[PDB]
Amino acid sequence: TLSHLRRTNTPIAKPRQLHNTHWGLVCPAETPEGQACGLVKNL
Amino acid sequence: MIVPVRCFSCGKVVGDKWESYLNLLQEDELDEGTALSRLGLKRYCCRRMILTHVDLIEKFLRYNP
Amino acid sequence: PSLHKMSMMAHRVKVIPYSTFRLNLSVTSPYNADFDGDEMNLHVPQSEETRAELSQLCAVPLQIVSPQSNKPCMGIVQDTLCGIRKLTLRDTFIELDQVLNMLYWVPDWDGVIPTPAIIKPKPLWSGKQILSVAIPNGIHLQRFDEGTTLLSPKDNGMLIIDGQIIFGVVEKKTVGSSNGGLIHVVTREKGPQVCAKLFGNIQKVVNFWLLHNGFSTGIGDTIADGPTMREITETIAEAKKKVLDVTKEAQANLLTAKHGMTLRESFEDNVVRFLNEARDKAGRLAEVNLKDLNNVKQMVMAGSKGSFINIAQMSACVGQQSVEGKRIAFGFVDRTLPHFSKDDYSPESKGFVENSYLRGLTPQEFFFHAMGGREGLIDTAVKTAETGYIQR
Amino acid sequence: EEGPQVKIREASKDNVDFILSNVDLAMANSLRRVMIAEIPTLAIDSVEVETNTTVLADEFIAHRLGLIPLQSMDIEQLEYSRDCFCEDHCDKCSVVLTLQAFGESESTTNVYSKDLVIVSNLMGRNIGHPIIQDKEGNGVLICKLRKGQELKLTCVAKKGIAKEHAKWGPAAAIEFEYDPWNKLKHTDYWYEQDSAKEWPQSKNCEYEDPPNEGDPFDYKAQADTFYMNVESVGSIPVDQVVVRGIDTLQKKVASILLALTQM
Amino acid sequence: FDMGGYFIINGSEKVLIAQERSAGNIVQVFKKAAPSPISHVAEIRSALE
Amino acid sequence: MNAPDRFELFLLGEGESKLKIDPDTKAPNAVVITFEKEDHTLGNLIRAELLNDRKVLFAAYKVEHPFFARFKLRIQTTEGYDPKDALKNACNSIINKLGALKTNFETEWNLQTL
Amino acid sequence: DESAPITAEDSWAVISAFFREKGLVSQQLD
Amino acid sequence: RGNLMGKRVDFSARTVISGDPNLELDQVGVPKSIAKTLTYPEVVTPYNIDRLTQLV
Amino acid sequence: ASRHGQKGTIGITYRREDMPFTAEGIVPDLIINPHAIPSRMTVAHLIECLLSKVAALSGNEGDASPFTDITVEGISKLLREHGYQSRGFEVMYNGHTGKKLMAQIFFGPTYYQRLRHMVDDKIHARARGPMQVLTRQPVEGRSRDGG
Amino acid sequence: SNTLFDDIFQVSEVDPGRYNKVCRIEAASTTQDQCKLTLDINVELFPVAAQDSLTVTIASSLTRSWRPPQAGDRSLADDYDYVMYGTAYKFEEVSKDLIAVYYSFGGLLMRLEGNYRNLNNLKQENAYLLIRR
Amino acid sequence: FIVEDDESLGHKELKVRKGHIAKLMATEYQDEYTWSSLLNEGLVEYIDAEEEESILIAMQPEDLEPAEADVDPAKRIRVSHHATTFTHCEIHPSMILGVAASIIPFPDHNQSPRNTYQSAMGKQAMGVFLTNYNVRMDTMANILYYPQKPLGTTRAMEYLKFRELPAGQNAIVAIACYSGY
RNA sequence: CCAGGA
Ligand SMILES: [Mg+2]
Ligand SMILES: [Zn+2]
Ligand SMILES: [Zn+2]
Repeated sequence: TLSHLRRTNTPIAKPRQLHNTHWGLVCPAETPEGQACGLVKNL
Repeated sequence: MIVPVRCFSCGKVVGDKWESYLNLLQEDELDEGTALSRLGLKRYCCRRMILTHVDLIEKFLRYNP
Repeated sequence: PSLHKMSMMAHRVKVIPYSTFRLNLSVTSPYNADFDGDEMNLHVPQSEETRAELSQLCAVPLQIVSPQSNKPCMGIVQDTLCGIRKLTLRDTFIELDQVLNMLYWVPDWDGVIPTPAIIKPKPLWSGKQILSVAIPNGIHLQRFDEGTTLLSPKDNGMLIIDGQIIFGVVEKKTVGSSNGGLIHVVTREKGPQVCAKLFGNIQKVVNFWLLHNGFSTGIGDTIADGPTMREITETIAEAKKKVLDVTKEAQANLLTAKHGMTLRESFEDNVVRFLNEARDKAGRLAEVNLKDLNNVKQMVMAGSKGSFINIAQMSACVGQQSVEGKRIAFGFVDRTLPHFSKDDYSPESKGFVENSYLRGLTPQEFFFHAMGGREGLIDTAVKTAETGYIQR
Repeated sequence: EEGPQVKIREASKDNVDFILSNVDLAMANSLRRVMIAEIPTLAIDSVEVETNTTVLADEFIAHRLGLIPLQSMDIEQLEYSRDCFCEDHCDKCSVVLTLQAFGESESTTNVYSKDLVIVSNLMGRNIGHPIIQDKEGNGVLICKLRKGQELKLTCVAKKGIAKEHAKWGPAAAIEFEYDPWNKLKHTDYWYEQDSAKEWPQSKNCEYEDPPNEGDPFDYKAQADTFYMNVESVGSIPVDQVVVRGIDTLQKKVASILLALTQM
Repeated sequence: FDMGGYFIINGSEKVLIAQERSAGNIVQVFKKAAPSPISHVAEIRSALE
Repeated sequence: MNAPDRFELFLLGEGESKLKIDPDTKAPNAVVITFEKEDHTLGNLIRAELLNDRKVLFAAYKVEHPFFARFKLRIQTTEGYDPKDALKNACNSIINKLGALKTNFETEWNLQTL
Repeated sequence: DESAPITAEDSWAVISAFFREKGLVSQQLD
Repeated sequence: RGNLMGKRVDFSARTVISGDPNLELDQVGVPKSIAKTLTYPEVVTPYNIDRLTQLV
Repeated sequence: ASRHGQKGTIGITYRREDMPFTAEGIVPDLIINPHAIPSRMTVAHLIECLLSKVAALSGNEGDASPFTDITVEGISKLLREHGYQSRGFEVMYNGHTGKKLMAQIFFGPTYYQRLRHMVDDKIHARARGPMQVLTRQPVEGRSRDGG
Repeated sequence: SNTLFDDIFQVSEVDPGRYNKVCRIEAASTTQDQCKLTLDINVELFPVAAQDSLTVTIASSLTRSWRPPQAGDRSLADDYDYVMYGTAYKFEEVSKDLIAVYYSFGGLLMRLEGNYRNLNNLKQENAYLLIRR
Repeated sequence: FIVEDDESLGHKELKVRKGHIAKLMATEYQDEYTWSSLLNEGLVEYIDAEEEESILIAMQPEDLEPAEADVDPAKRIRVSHHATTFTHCEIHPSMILGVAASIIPFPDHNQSPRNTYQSAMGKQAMGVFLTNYNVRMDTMANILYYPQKPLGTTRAMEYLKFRELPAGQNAIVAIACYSGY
């Protein structure tokens, strides 16, 4: 329930990769495997 | 929620020991490790039963009907 | 998916209790199945004709040697592979009691108790000896590994004469889905029905033996010697300087680029090369310091699971992290993270994970490993559909 | 005296520490297995629920009632309902327990194994009494009720073994060790520097002679002398866990001899 | 323990999933690829608050 | 759901004998006893005692699959000696050994004051 | 000594306060 | 592609797989429930007549 | 699964007597394969266990927090203080024979999770059943008794 | 049915490279200079140190299954301290009148180098190895 | 955390002092000094990604503040506080993690994706979801009979209510080869 | 579509 209220969607350069700018803002591990991998960010 | 009767791993009754444990902590101020051991809970399988219990029942009772 | 003729094979029914489809472990590989929550499909023929088609063309034993790579596509795995090495060491001797159970366990056993390799003081049988009961007569095999003599001092290679092991330890090269394999020879020499029986046989003996011998794996198996850890730390330490030395050399404009490369491209190549040379040295240090009693080494030795790098990364040093081939780049203006100074080309800044998994990762190491880790998950995800359509 | 011998080290209501010498490991183990699995006990097996206003599920409670230990001293004079001649249960084959509880108190009202009452005729045999080892004399805490929280149910306790359900397990952990100095070479000690320094010495080391390095390996040597500890749950007294265990295994063997006899 | 942050719509609990987008009113320069008449572009996605 | 009844472990099936003695074809004076609704508890016990018998040439047992409570025990004896008799004696020896064990425990327990 | 530098365990006392105030769905609510 | 090259089919069954060291290479453990659902149409013949009558 | 991406289904359930046991009388609730650990490199799983073993004996909350000064050596020392062998190994005896295992088993508590995927909600079989109207072919999904 | 080789050797070296219960032993015949011996032995059962004089015998006998006891009344063809049973696997022609025979006692390997026993040793599953002193 | 060169006595030091810390734990015992109190007293600040570009952060305060004027081998290899420029300090580096990853014990000892896997599986782990389960009509509800708090825990779980509402049980686990099942 | 499983 908690992790669902902190979920981020990104619709449509290399978006799936974990960017340096994601430090402290988004979880480096919590992302799906497959299709949505790295397009569903968790705060 | 609500103390397990019998330790899963060996089946030593652990159902009686709950209040007694909670008492050896408030009333006796004793640390968890001594209270468990006082209560004769020697094997870690038995220890984990009480030590890691979450008595959710007490919250459940807070609702009226 | 079903990207194979072996992804659909004909099996004999065995009605059993409990809600799961049970399969023999050696048939795992062709299907590409595991038991982490995989489901499988079952189709029932309705005609005498259809049944014949299944039994006569696509039955599991027929499918053992595949035309894909002209070699066996099923071999001995996991417990049975791990236990097979353990059983077949010179050190390994079995007392009468257990020999009788191990023998009875073989469903086609002649009823003949083999003469013990040691007759007094105390009758004792070897692993090699009692495994050879599963090996059918007429089966001839010879293999020379690095340093194999007819005296096989290191219990190297393999020598099976008339379906009886003479020397060497049984493992992946012998009993796996290998080109020269005990399986390849058996299917070819004795038949698919005979070879299929051999799988069951080898496993019934091995699994039984290992049930009673036992086998585990702990943190103690990742732990490396006190001085080996000093020696590892001082391996990274010297490589860290070697890198600073090339950096100081590049900052002083003395560096001379390799024909067809940027002065910078040339530098990064060197840095990356030293740091890897290092991770491997540090690894090969631990790998050597771990005794044969190391449960991880034991699994790696049999070929049941794990490789060199796994020991290296766990015991000694994780190593350099890459994204798009290059080290962690400057996502922030002239730096990888806000905890660093600008224009920092140091190993620590561009993603070199100095520590072992046993030691733990620093927040910086943790995030860089996370970036590098995410890259693989992305291709795993994508490749999956690209690869699918290629097949079609 | 005769064949295998016992030498008790410590005794209580709950524990038996002893030494079993002049025995086959196979025998020591087979006894150990039987004590865990095949000794009969009485335990709640059917729970008819008339009312439940509790925060807990009918079956959640039901499950617990089975795990409550019951006096199984005279378990041997009770029949297994399966073997009994009635329709379901009777006196010759069961113990009927009753439990009526209500939150009269503004404070939380507790439900204990003591709150169980026998309604069936006992035929004057030591059976079905909820085992109370509790200092305050309450036994097992079954439930907690608030105000209008009522729990009205009926229990049918039946003779059974741990093979059918672990509730009929009269024994807790059974400790079992042999050869505290690895004289038999039955284990290859995993180590980093020294197996002697790294691995803790057993209690039982004191009850055996250390090997003394300047001696060859005794291959002829065999496993006899077993340091065991039998822990009771309550249903049967510690001694009777051992005795009844010995007897069950004996009866189990007799059946085979008899089977051969009928053949 | 229930934290809120959700809505109840015709019985069911609905979460408004945060939607990632690029910030507007932002000057960005990009090199337009090898086969192109235009070599570089300055873009501004201008929009009102 | 596809779960077998728990009593199936110990309670004999409809028309199912505890013992089924079949003769071994591959070896002279050898037999195979299948024990229904039995486990290691009895198998390993009997096997180990037959090992003590000098006139017993071969003895081993196996639980062919864990979903089923049954085990096959193979007995081979010297010519003239019957394997059924071998099994009979080992069974007896076990009982007599257990009888003493009980007697010895009882005596020792009665001596304790706890 | 109320002006003494903070230790590493003390960072949790700040984190405690962050959550005491904001909670876990701060963003959704705000 | 969806109704002709591929088809949904009868006499099909699906469940979670698990391993077994006691099954023979070529066999497959089939849950009783699955066996009790899936059927083979056997023709009544002098050879099977009695057996078949019994399963009936 | 554990909290280390170490997932799996139950292969068999064994009673206490069949299970391997410590001399102390302790038995596992779960037996997981050594073959998981190496390829996967889930070191924290092994540490979780060691620490949880100490925690269970000590009656103190085992701090498994990320960036800390807790070492596998630190925990090892504490476990030796409790009488167990420092690296979590324990000698086990085979359940069927009672004979000591030649190997010593890495044994201790580990937090395991029960996941939403249960065999009985998955199992499905069909042999003639409902058909679609248009295509006159087997209907879709377990739910609809599809093929 | 009879003996095939007999000589007393003296152990030069004993080697347990990683092996805890087994050792490769290097010996030479005290009688014949031409004669040498390489052999894996269960040193946990019958210990061997260097400079030990050992009587090493072959013999093709004393077929079908194996029987355990009764050996009390039976003629223990062992006047020796450690006995093995293995298979002859190779016949190396090491120049001149010199020969070398390879024996595997269920993995425990043996290499005997000499000359004379042309009229003795054979490529047979049947070959016992007897050792005393 | 804000760090200032501003300190009469010595070097560049983190605004927040042991006095504020006790001033907060006083309010922690009361259940007057909130998070807002640290924010208005300019001890702590809010930094977005664009602003992050111009700052310089220390990971640990104490470990990354006073310079050097034997060493434990078991601990991981750490860098230094070479910077005299430090504008800010990290409250706690573990805070880079989201709700799911914050239940992973020792995630610094696992291979990168194994962590990514757990933060996906725990979402499918059974347990008590809310204490009011008995009063709500939802399609499907799965509740664990006897939930247990974990023996190995994260300092971050305190805030995640995990020990109060767990997702599993501490099982006695042997890593062994047994029947091959 | 949405959410998930190998
Ligand atoms: Mg899988
Ligand atoms: Zn216990
Ligand atoms: Zn009755």
